[PDB]
Formats: sequence, C-alpha cells, structure tokens
Amino acid sequence: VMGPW
Amino acid sequence: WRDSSGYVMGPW
Amino acid sequence: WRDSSGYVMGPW
Amino acid sequence: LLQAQALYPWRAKKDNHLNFNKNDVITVLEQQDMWWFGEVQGQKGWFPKSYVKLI
Amino acid sequence: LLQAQALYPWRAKKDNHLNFNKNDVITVLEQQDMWWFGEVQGQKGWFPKSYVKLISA
Repeated sequence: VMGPW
Repeated sequence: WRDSSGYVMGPW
Repeated sequence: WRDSSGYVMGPW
Repeated sequence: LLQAQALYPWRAKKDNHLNFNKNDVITVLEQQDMWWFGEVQGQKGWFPKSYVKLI
Repeated sequence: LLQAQALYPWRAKKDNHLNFNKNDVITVLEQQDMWWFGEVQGQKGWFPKSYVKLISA
C-alpha cells in the first residue's frame, strides 16, 4: 500500500 | 522548506 | 575545501 | 544532492508544482510514492515521479 | 561531477563568491538553501541558485 502522495 | 507551505500542503 | 573559511563561512 | 532529468515536459497545475522541459535537471529534495518534491533554479515544488529518471 | 550553466552573468559580492559569464559551465560542490558552492576560473566560492540551471549529458 502506497502513501497518499 | 520542510515546514514550508508548498511542501506541507502536498501535491493535490 | 570542506574546512576552508570560504566554504564554512557561507555566502552572506 | 540527488539529481533527476526530465523525460517529458511538465507544466504546473498548482502554485506548489514545478515547471520544466524535457532534459531539464531537477534536484530531488523528497520522494513520495507518486510525486517528488524538487528544486530548479532555486524554486521548489512537486512533480510526478513518472516524468523523470534519476541521474 | 555536478555541473551548472549560467543563465545570467554573476559578479562576486564577497571574497568567497565566484565570478562567471552567461553560459559558463561551473562545477557544483555543495549547497545551502538559496546558494550553490562551486568552482570556476580556478576559484571556489558561492553563487545564488537563481543564476544557474543544472546540466547533464
């Protein structure tokens, strides 16, 4: 899962 | 710049 | 150069 | 001290994005998953990482 | 080796600044917020980031 940015 | 507006607000 | 006055003293 | 080279041009869409052309060199300040934060000619801003390759 | 190309001529304002002409290529050695430290014309010294772009290959 990637961060939001 | 770590506390800067342009950085803190993010890209979106 | 990393311990030189020209460097360590900065640009101002 | 990390440098990246633009692969395609990018035009800012917000006041905290960078502008740059193909082959411009950008100093990379921070890296998120989709966007990086960098510097060109003393101006700092966000840009998508897909637009650059590291040097 | 990191290199910069001058967008504007620059003239030293202090004993530890560089001098260079528009389009000159300068070796970049270090940085602070708004300034580069580098080498050109056989001197090392500071110059502002606004005066140059970085270049590659």
